[PDB]
Amino acid sequence: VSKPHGGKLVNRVATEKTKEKILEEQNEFSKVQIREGTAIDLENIAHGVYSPLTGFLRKDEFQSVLDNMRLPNELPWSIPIVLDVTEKEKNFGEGDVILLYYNDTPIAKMQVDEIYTYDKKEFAKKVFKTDEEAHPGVAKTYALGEYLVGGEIELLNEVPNPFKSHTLRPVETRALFKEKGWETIVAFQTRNVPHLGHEYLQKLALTFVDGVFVNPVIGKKKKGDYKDEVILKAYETLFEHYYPKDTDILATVRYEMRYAGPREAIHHAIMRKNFGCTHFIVGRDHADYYGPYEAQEIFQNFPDLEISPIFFREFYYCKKCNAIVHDRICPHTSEYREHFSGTKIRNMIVNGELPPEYFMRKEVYETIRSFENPFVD
Amino acid sequence: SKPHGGKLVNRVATEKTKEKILEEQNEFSKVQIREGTAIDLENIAHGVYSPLTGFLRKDEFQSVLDNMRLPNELPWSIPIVLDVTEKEKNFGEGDVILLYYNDTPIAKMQVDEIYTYDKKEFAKKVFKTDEEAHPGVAKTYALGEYLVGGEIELLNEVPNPFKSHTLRPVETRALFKEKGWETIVAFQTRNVPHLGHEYLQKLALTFVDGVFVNPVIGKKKKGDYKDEVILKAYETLFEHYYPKDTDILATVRYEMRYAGPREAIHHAIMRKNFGCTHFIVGRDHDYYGPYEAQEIFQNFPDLEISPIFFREFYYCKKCNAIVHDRICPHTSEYREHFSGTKIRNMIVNGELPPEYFMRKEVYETIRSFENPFVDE
Ligand SMILES: [Ca+2]
Ligand SMILES: [Ca+2]
Ligand SMILES: [Ca+2]
Ligand SMILES: [Zn+2]
Ligand SMILES: [Zn+2]
Repeated sequence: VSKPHGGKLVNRVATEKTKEKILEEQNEFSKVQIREGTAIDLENIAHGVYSPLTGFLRKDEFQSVLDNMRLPNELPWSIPIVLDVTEKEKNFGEGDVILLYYNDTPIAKMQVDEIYTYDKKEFAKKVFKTDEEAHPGVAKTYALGEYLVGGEIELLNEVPNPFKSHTLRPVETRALFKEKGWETIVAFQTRNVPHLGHEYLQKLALTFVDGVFVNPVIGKKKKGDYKDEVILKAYETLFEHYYPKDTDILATVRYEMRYAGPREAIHHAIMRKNFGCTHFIVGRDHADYYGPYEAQEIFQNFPDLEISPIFFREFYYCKKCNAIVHDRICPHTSEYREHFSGTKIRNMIVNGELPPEYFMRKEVYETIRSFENPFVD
Repeated sequence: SKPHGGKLVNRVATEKTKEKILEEQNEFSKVQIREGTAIDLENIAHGVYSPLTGFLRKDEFQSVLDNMRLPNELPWSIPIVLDVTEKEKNFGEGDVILLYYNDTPIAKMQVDEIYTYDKKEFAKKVFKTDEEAHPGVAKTYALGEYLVGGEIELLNEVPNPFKSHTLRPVETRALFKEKGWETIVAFQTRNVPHLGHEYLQKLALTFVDGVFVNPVIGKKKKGDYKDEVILKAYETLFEHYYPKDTDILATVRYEMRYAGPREAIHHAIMRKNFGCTHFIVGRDHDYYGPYEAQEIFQNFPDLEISPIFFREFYYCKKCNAIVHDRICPHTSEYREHFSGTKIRNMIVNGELPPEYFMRKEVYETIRSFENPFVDE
């Protein structure tokens, strides 16, 4: 079985009685405006996706994840979940109860345990292994406010979720896995439609794992990216036409990527552990500044993670062997070899090209096409 | 990587020894042997049957029957014996005799003992049945009433059209070492490669250094591939689809007994002597179960060659790949199971095998032969 990171699955969803009280006096508490990513962090805290966390890191915890990728008690935790405010936005003090607003929506109530300062260069360097402003995460770290705020939270509202019905929470996914008699579950994280390489990895894992938990991540989109609804419906087509039934589950999680590379891959595994997964597929270049095998290399420092990473050797499609192969068993030259790249396959479709069937399933392509505009913007 | 019994046997007579024995064949009694026995003689003499240096005596014959092991407990499952009738027994114990295939002296033999046997016990213990319809049972009954044990010395081989491909254990071992191979997996066959065969061999290559493909030359039936077709088809396959220094091809001559699981052990022993560390055991290796050939290896933990059993696989015409039921949901019409007999029948009937059954270049190589098949 998979135990929740830290021992118990966290739940911070405020009770209807607690929600009514706080919202009856919104204007008496200090209101702090948060970004959407922080609003998503809050729902991940409240539904146990971030177990054991019950709020935003305090100073001791924050410095510990920076220096060691572990909490003070040595439990693995690699991605700082913090709340920042500028001098002018700090309309509260330690010991105060504050309300975090996304736009005009009260997202959560927070008990301010501690207000502290930090070194943005140290923050940037230890998390992303670089302090170059060109790095997106470094830039977002420098834009942070001067003060971080720690303390336990309680969720009052979620950001509107067009895909609520797919957004199963850890308590539901765990009950579902057991519902299906799965003892081992392998997680596959993605932000793209499935191509044949992704199907190969998932079915490879099925030969020593009971089921696959495909977990599309809902986050900020870039122009040219597949619409989440396209990704969802594409996978539903893939399973119906190519997967045995009761061998896969599709559920979505919301999460704003930090692009901290190998340090973020550990965070990804922790999230999937809490969803109930015992294994986690780690692809190359997970989360320009990080090497392809860096995200696999870091797991050697966490033998106490209690979620088994799965590393796959390099494979490609050969147009002479007519099969997914690897260099050991294929003598064919570069023209015959087709390496899988979701980005290149995505660019074919944007450019009016048909992906060959060794890149994408016929029915998957026709589902993507069934959309007037599959991509954002 | 060590020969069964400890050391590689060699019973090939030196040319000075051979000549002196052939200068006056007059002195020795002549005994006419069947071709299959002549094949057994060259397998003895080139170490394919190590530790055996000749035909088994009584104590060894009975032990193989009862325990599938020699008196010293070394695994040996197939008796290698020489049979003569009362009329053919123009010799006694202690005599030196000459074994002849037609007018060719195949070997010189020192007779240790002449003993009798129970043909029904023989047939039953080896083949698990005494049904005369069983080919091996009938050939056991046609054996002469006397078996003859003793060490042999080979003087000639029956003509071999495939001599150049019939590398002996001492040269295969030197070749495995020359290619830096530490582990070697044997794949025995009597058919052309289809994509299932290639799948298995390349699967093994992911955890062994190289593959030793070993076509077995024996009696043919009407409709069988000619052995030169099989060989040329494999050299076409390797050249077009295998990396260099991952495959070796060599032939061994051997007449099947059809003893099922008991012969699979004997097959693995032969490949051990050739230098292999692993041995692929195909299903149904008539009267025996498909997994029995795999079940028997449990009783031989000391065999020192590792059997390799593979899970069921087939080609799916919707997945467009070799898969297995665990990962494929599609119904029977999309599933193509690999049968060497079905694929061979197609070619005999003038049909083109789909490329998911047989490589394009392999089929073209088979086509290059005007009469690829054996005719009665
Ligand atoms: Ca700042
Ligand atoms: Ca005697
Ligand atoms: Ca008889
Ligand atoms: Zn190839
Ligand atoms: Zn299929």
